[PDB]
Amino acid sequence: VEHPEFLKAGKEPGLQIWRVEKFDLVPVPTNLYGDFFTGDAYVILKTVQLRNGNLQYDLHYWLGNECSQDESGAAAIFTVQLDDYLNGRAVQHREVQGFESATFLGYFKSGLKYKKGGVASGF
Amino acid sequence: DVQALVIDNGSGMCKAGFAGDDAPRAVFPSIVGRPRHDSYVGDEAQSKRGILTLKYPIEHGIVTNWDDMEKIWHHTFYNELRVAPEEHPVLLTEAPLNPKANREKMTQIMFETFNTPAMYVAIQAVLSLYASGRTTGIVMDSGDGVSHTVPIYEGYALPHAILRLDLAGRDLTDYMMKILTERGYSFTTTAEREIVRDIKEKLAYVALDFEQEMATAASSSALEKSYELPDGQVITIGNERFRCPEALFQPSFLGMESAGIHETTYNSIMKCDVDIRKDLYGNVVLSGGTTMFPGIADRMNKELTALAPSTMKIKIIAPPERKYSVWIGGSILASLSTFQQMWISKEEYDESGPSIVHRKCF
Ligand SMILES: Nc1ncnc2c1ncn2[C@@H]1O[C@H](COP(=O)(O)OP(=O)(O)OP(=O)(O)O)[C@@H](O)[C@H]1O
Ligand SMILES: [Ca+2]
Repeated sequence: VEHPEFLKAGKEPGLQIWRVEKFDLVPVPTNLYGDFFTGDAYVILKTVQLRNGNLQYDLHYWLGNECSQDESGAAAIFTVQLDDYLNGRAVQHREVQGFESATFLGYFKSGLKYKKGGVASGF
Repeated sequence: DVQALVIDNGSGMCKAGFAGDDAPRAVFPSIVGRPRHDSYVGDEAQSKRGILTLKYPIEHGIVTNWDDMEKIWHHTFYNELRVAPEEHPVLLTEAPLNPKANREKMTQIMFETFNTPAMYVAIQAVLSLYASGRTTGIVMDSGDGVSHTVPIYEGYALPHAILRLDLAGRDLTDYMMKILTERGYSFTTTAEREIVRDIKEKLAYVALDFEQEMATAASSSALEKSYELPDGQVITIGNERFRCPEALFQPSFLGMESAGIHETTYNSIMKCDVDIRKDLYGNVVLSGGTTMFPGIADRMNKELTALAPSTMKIKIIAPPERKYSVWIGGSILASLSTFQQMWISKEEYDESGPSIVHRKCF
């Protein structure tokens, strides 16, 4: 299911972050990477370059403490879709606010920050 | 822009609605009624049972009568949802391991009979997992006639590890009827069975320790509750409150040789790659009407904790809205901006026929 943002996903080594906004996957402005609204859900793709030339992928869907069911449900589904689009090469990780993995937390050089708020539910 | 519909075909209750809504607009009995001596569907058929013979076209989540199923779908579109089906993409749910032939038939009916512009079939348990915000976990889906244990990894169910307990809500309602007799109470007619159902849904609970709970009910009247029948009479329920749902864990109560739901879950987990079992134990999602008993999550936690190594972190997820988890999950999926790609279109159906369902819907 090729979505415009999927066409951009995992092209080069690096980090990509999208926020779930009303049943759609919206990119987060690169200057806001690391600043997570606790009322939202996000999808993070971490592309790492492999010797052979191909890339390694890790898909993390981050769930804010107050995100609505539609947002967390969509983040999970978009994560399955992105993985499928990337030929099933991504390892998927569920990241809950306050309980993120060392790996995920490590993607943010100056440490990630939480901020109250977010976009309204899509229901 | 197009509005998709979502229909979850339960064996006892059908849930229908519009993608984007947080709850189904219509919930009604999956019954088709015909003159005992045209037809009716849902609540009306149930009401007119005095003059109609009722039929349930869905058994254990599997459709057994396609003419009746069509009647139910026709009714759902025109009467319950008040839509013209040829104007809406339709997402339908199916039981895990739905026979290949049935998937094609459901597909054929939607396109040929109802002329849906697009359609999609999703496994019930997978929709529930999605609704819980997870791509990996094991779902324990218990509704009317069966309880399924469905291990899912990274968005996809593991067919080889899917198991089932042929015991669910209707069996527990049946059991309550029976054990209530030993107390003296007699419930045998339909309206009476509805009372027993209400008693099960309002006063039953799963005890954390059954033997200790029975001892408590026997040596005290502390666990007793009073129920008021619609005919003024006030009856008294004792250990039947927990003995009823205890059947899920002890199927022998219903003379079944099968293992309780905690063991079925464990067994399904043990059939999966050892590398992913940790993720299943840590994400046991309960869904379905029969998982609504108070205390069931604590009991599932205790039983699973007892079967798995003490190192294993057991987590039971039992959302308050779990009766509609499957439907909510479908509403979300159908609402995604990427859903328009996933569905089977008329064009595709016309070109490939019913079998296209095996290539477009896992
Ligand atoms: N609070 C409750 N406590 C216990 N059981 C309940 C409660 N609410 C509903 N139920 C039971 O759940 C069952 C119906 O569940 P559900 O709607 O999930 O099934 P279904 O869709 O018709 O079945 P299936 O998924 O097997 O096809 C009935 O036996 C009903 O009595
Ligand atoms: Ca939000």
